[PDB]
Amino acid sequence: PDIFNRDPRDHYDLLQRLGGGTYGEVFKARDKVSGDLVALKMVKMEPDDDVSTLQKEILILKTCRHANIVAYHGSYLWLQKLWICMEFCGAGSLQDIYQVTGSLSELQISYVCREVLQGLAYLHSQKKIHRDIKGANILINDAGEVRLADFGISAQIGAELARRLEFIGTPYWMAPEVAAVALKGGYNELCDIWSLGITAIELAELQPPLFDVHPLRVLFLMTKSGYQPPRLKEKGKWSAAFHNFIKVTLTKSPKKRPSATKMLSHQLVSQPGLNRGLILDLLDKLKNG
Ligand SMILES: Cc1c(-c2cc3cc(NC(=O)O[C@@H]4CCC[C@H]4C#N)ncc3c(N)c2F)cnc2c1NCCO2
Ligand code: NA
Repeated sequence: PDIFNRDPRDHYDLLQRLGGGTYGEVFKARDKVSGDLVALKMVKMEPDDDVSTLQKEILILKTCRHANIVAYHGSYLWLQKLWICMEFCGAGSLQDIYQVTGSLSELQISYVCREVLQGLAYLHSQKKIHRDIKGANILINDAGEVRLADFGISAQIGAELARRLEFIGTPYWMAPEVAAVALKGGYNELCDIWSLGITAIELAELQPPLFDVHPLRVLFLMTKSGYQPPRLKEKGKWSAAFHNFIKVTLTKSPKKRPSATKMLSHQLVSQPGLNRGLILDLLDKLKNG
């Protein structure tokens, strides 16, 4: 798949770090030959990370023509550092957007949900889990397209697991079911459907439920037996279809939670008037008011 064995600095000038750490090491960069902007994500590579495995995963990323996946433009591999070259989004994430525009309309939220569900459907059909659906991780490109980033690669998933090791502590005395559970980390493909439901509330209310309470307390609230799925705050403002989308996306039991494909036949994401003009409107509002 032609992973270049060259310093990406050869071809690109780094301009600005993106995300303030939440995106790891991602940069807005300018191609030197053309004038074009890109996103360069830098995944640190361990010696253990096999370069052939990588090549398998990258080819998948390269051949993707899905409309709801951030586009792959290439990748470099220089001095134990992999770089992924993607499209750059002036408008950034839906979080960057609503922090200027304010809450999205129901129709805007409905569109974002349809497009993400399409992205999720694609990921899940490749036995991939996003694991981090949220406003911050949904990019709106210059054409008003809604896209998820696909980082289904071993070295990336590897770095997340490095964090989780510091979390779960030393493993040598751990039982195999404790090791298995800790690796998985409870993440299953339907976790993305729950995360989208929270996202829709985030898009509607400018923050996820319980965001005014400390993470530690919330972790305890969440894992109480009686914990209830959150709902939208202001009843009057939203249609029954939105409330329902939320009800069904935010099902507690994963055995009873609907998949991306089933959710694409929900009232909310099937309704007329869902077009990218909704997003273009949002973009004009961001950049003007
Ligand atoms: C979303 C993400 C990205 C990621 C972020 C991107 C951001 C932008 N654009 C951007 O941030 O724009 C500024 C924000 C507003 C002002 C703008 C100025 N300068 N454009 C393209 C991006 C892109 N292709 C990506 F893959 C990289 N790694 C990640 C995650 N999620 C979590 C896991 O790791
Ligand atoms: Na673009």
